[PDB]
Amino acid sequence: MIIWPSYIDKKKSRREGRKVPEELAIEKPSLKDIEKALKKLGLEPKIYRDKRYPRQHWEICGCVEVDYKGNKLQLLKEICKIIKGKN
RNA sequence: UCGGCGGUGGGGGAGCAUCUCCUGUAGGGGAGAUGUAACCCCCUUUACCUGCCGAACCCCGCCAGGCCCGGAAGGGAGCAACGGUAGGCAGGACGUC
Ligand SMILES: [Mg+2]
Ligand SMILES: [Mg+2]
Repeated sequence: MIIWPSYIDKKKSRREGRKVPEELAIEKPSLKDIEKALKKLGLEPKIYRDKRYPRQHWEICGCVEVDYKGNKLQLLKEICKIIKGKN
């Protein structure tokens, strides 16, 4: 499964790729945070910094690949809650 | 003769904008709500047709090449060009003074 940072970017609107509602979204989210959250969830994330999201093909944002067999949107919601939840 | 003003409203269907959701282990596929002038229709019983300017900085659509995701197939955002709107100029049977 791929996770594009735009999915949870609070700066982006839905048309631009945000898949998460405003109150969970993270402003300019980091792959370092995305990866940390996924590991906390028992998964094996792998960062690819070279990749660009077609909706913003000029912006070298990278992405995270993790083998996941559950609901995608719901994992994104969980990732966000973990990130906004570091003590 | 001159001369002066004026350019309707309304319901739908798109598409788009933003938000929220469902879904697909990339790109993506869909729903709803609120907004909308741009496309289509219709509705009437007066508001039509002209060329030509016009969004230089994002007003909307659309988009060659390139760029992106992809082994490919396929998709995506999208600059130029191209089409339009708001709006200006000239005119032209039509409303009014
Ligand atoms: Mg092309
Ligand atoms: Mg390739």
